[PDB]
Amino acid sequence: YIWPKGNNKVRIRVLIALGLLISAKILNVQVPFFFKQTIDSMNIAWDDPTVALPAAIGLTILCYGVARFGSVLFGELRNAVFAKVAQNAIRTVSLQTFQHLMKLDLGWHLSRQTGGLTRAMDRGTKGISQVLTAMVFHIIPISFEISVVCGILTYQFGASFAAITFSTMLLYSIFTIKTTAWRTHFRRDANKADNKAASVALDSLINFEAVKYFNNEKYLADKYNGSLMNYRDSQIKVSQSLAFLNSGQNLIFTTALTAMMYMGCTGVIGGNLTVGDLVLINQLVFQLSVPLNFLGSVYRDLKQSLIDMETLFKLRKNEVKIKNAERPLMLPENVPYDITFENVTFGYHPDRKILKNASFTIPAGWKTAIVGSSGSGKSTILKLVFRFYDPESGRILINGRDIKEYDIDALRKVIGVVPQDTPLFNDTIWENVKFGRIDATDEEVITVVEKAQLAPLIKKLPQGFDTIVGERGLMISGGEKQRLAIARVLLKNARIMFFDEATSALDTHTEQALLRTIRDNFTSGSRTSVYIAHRLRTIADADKIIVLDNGRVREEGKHLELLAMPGSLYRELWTIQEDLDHLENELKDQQELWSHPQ
Amino acid sequence: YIWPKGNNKVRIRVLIALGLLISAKILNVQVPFFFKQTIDSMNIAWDDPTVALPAAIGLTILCYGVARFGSVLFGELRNAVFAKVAQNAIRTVSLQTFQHLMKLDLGWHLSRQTGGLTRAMDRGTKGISQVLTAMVFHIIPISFEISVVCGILTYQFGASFAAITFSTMLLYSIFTIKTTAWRTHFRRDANKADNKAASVALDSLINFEAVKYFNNEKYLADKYNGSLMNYRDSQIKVSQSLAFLNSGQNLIFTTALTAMMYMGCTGVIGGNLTVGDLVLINQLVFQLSVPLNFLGSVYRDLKQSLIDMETLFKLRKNEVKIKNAERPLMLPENVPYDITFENVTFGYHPDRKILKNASFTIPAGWKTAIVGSSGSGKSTILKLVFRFYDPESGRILINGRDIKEYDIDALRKVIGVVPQDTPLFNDTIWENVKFGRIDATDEEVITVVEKAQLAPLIKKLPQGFDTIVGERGLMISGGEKQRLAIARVLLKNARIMFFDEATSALDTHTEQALLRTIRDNFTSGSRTSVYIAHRLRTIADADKIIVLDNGRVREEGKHLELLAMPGSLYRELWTIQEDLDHLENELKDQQELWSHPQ
Ligand SMILES: N[C@@H](CCC(=O)N[C@@H](CS)C(=O)NCC(=O)O)C(=O)O
Repeated sequence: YIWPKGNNKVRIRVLIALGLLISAKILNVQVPFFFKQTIDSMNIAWDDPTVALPAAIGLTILCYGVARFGSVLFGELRNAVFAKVAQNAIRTVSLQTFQHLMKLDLGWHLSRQTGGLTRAMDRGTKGISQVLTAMVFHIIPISFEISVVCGILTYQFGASFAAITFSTMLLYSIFTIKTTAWRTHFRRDANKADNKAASVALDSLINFEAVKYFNNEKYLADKYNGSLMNYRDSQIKVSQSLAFLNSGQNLIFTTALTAMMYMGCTGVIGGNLTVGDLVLINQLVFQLSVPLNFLGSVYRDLKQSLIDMETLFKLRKNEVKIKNAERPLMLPENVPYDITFENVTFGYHPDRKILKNASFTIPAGWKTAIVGSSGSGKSTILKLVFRFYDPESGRILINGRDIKEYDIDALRKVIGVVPQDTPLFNDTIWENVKFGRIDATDEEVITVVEKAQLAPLIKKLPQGFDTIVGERGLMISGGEKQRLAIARVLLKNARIMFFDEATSALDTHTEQALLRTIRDNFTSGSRTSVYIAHRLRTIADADKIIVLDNGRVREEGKHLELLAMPGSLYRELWTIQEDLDHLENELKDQQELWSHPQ
Repeated sequence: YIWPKGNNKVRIRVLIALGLLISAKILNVQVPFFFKQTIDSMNIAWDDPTVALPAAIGLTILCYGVARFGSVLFGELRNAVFAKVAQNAIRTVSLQTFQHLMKLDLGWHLSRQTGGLTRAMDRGTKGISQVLTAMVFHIIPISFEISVVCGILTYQFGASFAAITFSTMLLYSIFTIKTTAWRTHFRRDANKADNKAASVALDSLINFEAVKYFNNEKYLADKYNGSLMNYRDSQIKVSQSLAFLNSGQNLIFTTALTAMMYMGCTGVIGGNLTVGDLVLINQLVFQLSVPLNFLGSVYRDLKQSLIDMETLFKLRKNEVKIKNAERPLMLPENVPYDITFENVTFGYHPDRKILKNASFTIPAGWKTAIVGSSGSGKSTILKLVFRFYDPESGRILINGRDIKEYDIDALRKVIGVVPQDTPLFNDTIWENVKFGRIDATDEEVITVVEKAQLAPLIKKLPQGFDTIVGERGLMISGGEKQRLAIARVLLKNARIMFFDEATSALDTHTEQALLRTIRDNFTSGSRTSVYIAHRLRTIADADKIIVLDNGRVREEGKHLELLAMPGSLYRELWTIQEDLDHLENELKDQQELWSHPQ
């Protein structure tokens, strides 16, 4: 577990904290001596009431202060150092988890709830500032000080005292915890009712019409008042239990202290103890009560943080499935790449075979389209080319070589993707376009936004390039979004290009515009382009069309040749698809007639 | 004016805490006397060291305990009593806020963001338990004790002491706040960056594919590390400045205390002051340090909670626009209700009129339907009849009386609504059906669930009637929901009945089933039914059809007679509606073909 330190001088700082820790408590126990000695050093003659104060004691009362102040300053300095340790561990862990997170496989990321992960990794770091704080700011200081104090008690007043001091500390613990763990049975009940009343008031605000259309209002009001009164009663039991907790804690010390001052007064009669000795055993034992109040909030905290920190550790336990083998190839530099599928059988889970023994070629320089109705399996080409997944049977070759043997990072570099639904980042657009390639000159970025015909957006946008998009920002049209994606893939300048269903922008008028801006930028310039559509009309000018059916390659040719082929599937698809376009275009037209008055 | 006093004898409870407060600092200040007395009364002979302890002082050390414990015990009790005051005010405010909110008009409820209201009142109560605690648990107790201690000092030790005690108090405050206000610019910066890292890591996990489809990864890891180091470097400055604060605060009391032991020891030379008196001025002035360390978390809270208490109060400021006049009519008793529109002009925002000078009669007992294409203004009939809004020009009468003169509750009680989208409540269905009329017998609720043909749903449902429906529960189909809304209006048994676009259940077979269930329960039984439809096909059996266009009543008659009327608008609407239904029926057929892998 743990092990934030390995080979460095951060442990230098760690010793320093401990020195400042030890040396802050020494200065603390030293304070009451200076109070006792100063008391005794005044229990004398003074029949000349005009004498100045002996410096011999003037010094001793400075000592009091510069030991009182000394104790705190070294405790603060202990803290300020160790934070430079703590904040360092969190920064280092939060990154290595993130970094290892993306080295993880796609199948993994898809099962995992992204929020279950964002919490797990955040609440993972909280559980470190919870557990390193528990030790260094509380337990170790309270361990040393209690050790030292009972030590001195044995030594200077007798184990008679030390016995009851340490005993009281233990009684304090095994009352604080046995009460505190008990008293969560209220907060977990208070914020319960708080939520009950929270939900009643919310329905009553959303469904405002619904309560209006009926009687009620009063029904929901004293339904609220019901939940409100449950919560009042519950919070009342919290404030009350707290009183009991604080009174029980004080009664422990007050008697512990009171009974000792008795014990001290016998030693003043027995002549063994001075009068300062009374102040000493009082103020000595009292100085332990202060930090003892904190270490009662914890216990559960230490329980919850023990696991919440492991769950964050457990993440990096996860194994990487898709890795490049030993002696991995980079390979070809300046040739156009072709793609071939040899008997590829693949799906997610052996129950679902999606690609059933698929074989075909995607030649270099060409525009190849891959079409098929619902269930075809075109839906999984790119993912296999990008080795996101690996095929269960059969293999996939680029330029005669299996891509398994290629360097998995090298491969992915030459492939550009315009995805069906583009992601935006909570950032500037100018930072979203630049996402294509980081080292882009400002000039490159403008041209690419120009080439894509994204200009009208930034002009229409008041805050221009600096406008914030993302879920937490300004939302833009699908068209402007897909336009941005074209922009990105222009910057990346890949050799192989995928357009995975690029134009399911649910507006035909907008699809037209996008398909043109694409036919301008990606025309046969020794880029090998794969188009994956289900609207064949948008890929009719392809150099090769591969049509899949229930996971297997049925036909394979050009548009005009596939259409003319007797008994072709393409013609069935072209026909329904086209009959459909006329229909939903015709239906849109009539919705319009009914859309406005007459 | 949080008004802890009003008209009840809860102000008796209020005094007790204050009493418990007053009698708790007294028990506190006496503790150094009993410690002093015990010191002086032991500074004597004892030349017989076998004597038992004199009771005169055994009592003096008892007095110490039962004053130390008593002081706290009264402070705990002051708090547990006063919670029973605080918690009560929140409840009282939480209800009248809730109650008055529903007296507000639909337009108000529609503009205000509903979560903003839920935050406002949740954050509203925080600012009361914060300002009631700040007063009774801190400011007053520490003001009272400072006075008492400064009283004692001037009285028994001279203004010499009081001068520097009180000065230390001010020096303490007007440093802490002046420091704390400075040091907030770090937590407001740490959690700033923490949110930056938050969004980075989140974006890199949702758009995990995008970062994979591109270069980057490394780009995003050290975009995180930037924020991570922004946060680390920020969090240290939090710990560093905190150390300064606690050190700076400790310096203040340490010199103040030390300097007084000087000033005290000189009064021991002058024979004026005993040695216990050294303990006395120390511990008295020390016992003022304890609660002062908390009272530094405030000042800003006192500001933030002051406005968060004011915005929550600003709510009841809001004017109720739709209110009944003085001496409002209830009226007609056992007659069927009719509805008539006299020159009604209405819109939201006076510039954009929806209903333009509409006049028509909705005769009693009949089934009246109101149809029209978009812009018609049928879209706003119900809202006006329910006095949600009031017409700009013209009036609306039920049985000859302007509905403005009716008791707005009396009016709304006789109108039942089956809305286009029924709302669900987070509760059982049985409680959602019973919502129609609360005082319904359990049997009544059964007959209604039967009549509505809702029975099949509760049988199909796992936990039967007790099943939890709602957003944070189990969602049911539109058809089942509209089936439940029909149920509710049966329990209500209203005299006037509106079916606002009830069956735009985007599933036709389910529409047909519903219309049958409606036509069975609502047959002219001295109930006057108004249907607002846009598929005229569903209201052809009406007794009167009123057709609106661009806000004005164009034609008005029966189904067959309107159809036959030459140049009628109804035949035009009938025609578009007919073709439209025919198209989307054909389009349903064609999508199915492409929907399957054959
Ligand atoms: N001396 C106090 C510090 C009081 C204080 O201002 N604490 C900060 C920590 S930086 C805080 O967040 N207080 C609550 C707030 O101001 O919202 C303590 O350490 O217990």
